[PDB]
Amino acid sequence: SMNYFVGNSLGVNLTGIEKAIINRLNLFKEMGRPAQCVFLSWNRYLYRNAQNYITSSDYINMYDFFQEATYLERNEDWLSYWTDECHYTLKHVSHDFRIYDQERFLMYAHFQDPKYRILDYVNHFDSQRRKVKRDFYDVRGFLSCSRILVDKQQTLCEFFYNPEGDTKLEKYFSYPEVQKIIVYYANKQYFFNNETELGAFFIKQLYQHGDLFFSDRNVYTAPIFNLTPESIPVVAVLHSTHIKNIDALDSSPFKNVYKAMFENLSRYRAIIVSTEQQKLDVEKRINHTIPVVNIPVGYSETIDTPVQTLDSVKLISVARYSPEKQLHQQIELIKRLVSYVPKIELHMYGFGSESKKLNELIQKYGLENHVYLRGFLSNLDQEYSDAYLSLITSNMEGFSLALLESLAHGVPVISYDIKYGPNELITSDFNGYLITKNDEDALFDKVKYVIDHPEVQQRLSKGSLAKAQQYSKASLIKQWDQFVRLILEHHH
Amino acid sequence: SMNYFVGNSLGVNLTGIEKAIINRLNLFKEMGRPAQCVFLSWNRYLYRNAQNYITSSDYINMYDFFQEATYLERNEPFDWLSYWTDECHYTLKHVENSHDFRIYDQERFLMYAHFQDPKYRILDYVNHFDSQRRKVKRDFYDVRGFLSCSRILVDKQQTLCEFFYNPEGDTKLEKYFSYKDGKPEVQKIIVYYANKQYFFNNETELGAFFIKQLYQHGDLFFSDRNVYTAPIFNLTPESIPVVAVLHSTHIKNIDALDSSPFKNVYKAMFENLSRYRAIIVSTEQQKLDVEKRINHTIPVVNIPVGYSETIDTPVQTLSVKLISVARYSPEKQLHQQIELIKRLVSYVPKIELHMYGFGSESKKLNELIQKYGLENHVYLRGFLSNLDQEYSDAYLSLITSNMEGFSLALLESLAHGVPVISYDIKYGPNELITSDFNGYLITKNDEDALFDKVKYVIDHPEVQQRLSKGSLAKAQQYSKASLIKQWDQFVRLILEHHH
Repeated sequence: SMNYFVGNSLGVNLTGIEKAIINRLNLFKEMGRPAQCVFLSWNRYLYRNAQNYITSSDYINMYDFFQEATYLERNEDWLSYWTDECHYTLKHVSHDFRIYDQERFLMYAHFQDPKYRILDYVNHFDSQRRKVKRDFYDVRGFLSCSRILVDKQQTLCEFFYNPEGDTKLEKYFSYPEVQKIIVYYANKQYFFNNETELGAFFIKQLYQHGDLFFSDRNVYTAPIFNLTPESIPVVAVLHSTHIKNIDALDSSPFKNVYKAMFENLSRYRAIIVSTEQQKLDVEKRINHTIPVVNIPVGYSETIDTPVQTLDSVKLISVARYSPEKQLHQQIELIKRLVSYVPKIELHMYGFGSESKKLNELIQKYGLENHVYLRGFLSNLDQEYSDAYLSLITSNMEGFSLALLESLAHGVPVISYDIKYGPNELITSDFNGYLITKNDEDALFDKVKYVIDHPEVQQRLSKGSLAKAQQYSKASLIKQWDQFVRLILEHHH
Repeated sequence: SMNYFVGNSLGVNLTGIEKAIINRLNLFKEMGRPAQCVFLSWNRYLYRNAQNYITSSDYINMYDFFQEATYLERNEPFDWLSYWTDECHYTLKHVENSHDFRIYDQERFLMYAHFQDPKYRILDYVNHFDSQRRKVKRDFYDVRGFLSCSRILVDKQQTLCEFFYNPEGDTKLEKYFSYKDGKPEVQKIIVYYANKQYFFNNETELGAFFIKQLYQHGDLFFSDRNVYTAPIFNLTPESIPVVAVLHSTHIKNIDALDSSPFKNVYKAMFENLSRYRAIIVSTEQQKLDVEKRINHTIPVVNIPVGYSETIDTPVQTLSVKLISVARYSPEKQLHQQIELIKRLVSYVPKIELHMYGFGSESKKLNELIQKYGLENHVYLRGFLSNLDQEYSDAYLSLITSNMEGFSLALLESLAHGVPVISYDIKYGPNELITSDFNGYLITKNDEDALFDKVKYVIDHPEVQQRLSKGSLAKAQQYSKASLIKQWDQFVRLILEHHH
């Protein structure tokens, strides 16, 4: 029996949902439940993005599936084919080419690498130089889709191929949205009006009695699941706040990405959220129509670096440089503290729009020896060892993997008491303090208190380690194990 | 070594060129030289049209060739209807007054199917529709059973591109179209051949590629549909020998031998004469004209386009029955034959004129017959495929045309012993008529001389008998065996010179 985690794709830079899905996959393998990520969009680069995270046997993409290119890995010279075997002439432009048959312009080629061992696309031209067809190659090397062009380079139809070149899907467009999909599957032909219907057909082919689906990218996956039979069990996963305005719990509309789910609640066996605090809110809002269960979206890995080698007082913030994170407040906090703590430092690890504003605010206060915008760091392990405490000054949060990591490194945290995440991970006077939202005077008081009393910081450090031990991998595994078993048990 | 007779296709009703190519194939087969008809146009009925006349191994069609369907015959019958209902679970709604079906998946309209036969055994096409009932694709089926071509539509069912498949469904050719003067015109052709891709701008270049794939040293090509085949051969190397075959007068204006432009259909051949090893024409008379016109730059040879079978049927069982075997078209001037009977009936009222053929002029000829009171004397017999019983009591054939070509019909009536009086017009009458031997040649449009000569033969049955015997003897010069000998000698000499 398989557990399927249904998102949409994998970007160059993984998103929160994409990381959550791969993480949940790893957890399931570890505990001995089979699991696979399920992807939907056509993405001829998907194998390239999966590479550093997940193996090809750990995912099924919908187009791969019908193109008979699932579980397929990279193929092992185009320029030697076009010259030595085909006798064409190539005039470089980029990593591009014009392919001529003697004097005749035939094709425009585009590669990725300067080794020109990975073909991207090839445009075809008629006798009047009209672009008639574009051939799109998969990073694994096979020809994946040819697009037929009309009028002012408008998409008329597209043909999708298996690696041997057989046509497996056809799409027909009017102005450009799909009006028709043809699929060659199981030795016959299937017809669909749109990609949502194609999605539901895919889900029905995947399912065998006993499997469980999770709906993770709900703006795409809920409409698909809404067209599949109720005998196919699926759980909805919310990775963010469920309503547009968190202060109108009862009346706020559901977020657009969650509408199709919440408007068909009876289709879902349960809803998963990351925090008890969110579970209680969602339960109330939906009048307990279906179960809601809190399962953390990550766990505390075992520590492999030195911990709490203190000496400079190092404050840290691990947060995207975004408005909601209200990072200027921490710069203000440092402006106040530095007169009491001359060797204080604040390191802020993240990225986003607020970079310029924040850096200029540092220049304005002369705090360039005290506050550092560190940018994004892949590995933060070395940064926590001398970290005295973490700061959260956000107006809104989600379950923080970063917070769990720093708590695992013994770094206590002072945070505003906003939904969702801090209440889950912080018990005041245990592993840190929760501060009234936007109360910057109380923030200053607690931060200064922990700095003034290193024995308080040490004790809050021991609480941090204990808080992290509560969210261990094994505790997380056991929550998922019992959830899946109980969901399936009730379905059948 | 193979001889290839390159025409375009075969219709349900064979044209003169198509007949000439099949006749030539049968002579080469009897002779023992390998021969094959070569066809160019995409025609998914071609196997059906060919079945009455040649075998599958007797021809190579260009599209069949690249579709890996050359020499393929008819598949076992397939009941698409049971496939669509029992296996696919579709709903089939018959269209009344048709062999058609609308095909549904529940409430969703998917497909419109057209069958050739009312037994629904020959699927012809299936149209596909999108969610807005737009017709986006047409699947065209070969009569042999396989899906031959899918046509992609745009806008108001205009042809954008076409994909051609082998019988297993692999794409072997692609064609892209742009419109001109309201019609689709090829702008690009892609061909999957020899594990490669080949690119062309038009059907002439594809044809030229196809000729090059067929040729091996020793082979010989005949260009029979020169409006298409000469532009093809002009794109092939002079190492490939080709003979141009003319099937009609070579110039627009027969009365300006030296200076008339060539007919449009022959223009590409005559403008590249050095490409061709020889020209074949049907009559000695045309040979002399063409030789003179091209200043003997390449050999010109006359070989008749068909042959005569000796007749076992009753012959000349002689009412005075005049006959005309002629399409009802203005060039034949059949109204003059009405005028002849109008004059003649006074002198023998037992006369009859039977006119075998069809065409636009039939109304006008009926009017004249009624006008002259000739309804019991002149008959428009329509088309008759077999004429053999009609020849047995025929006194005399008439030709009043202002232009002609070599006539297999006249050859057949001479084999049945029917003598002939004809205007002396090019081409054909001088080939098949020797004055006072099997008939008479009359100055063109001299109706009075026509009257006098016809009356003379009616008045002298012993002359009719003499001319009838000359007709038998004349026809026997065009025997199967004489034609074979001509073809054998020609091919021998052409190959020797080329090599």
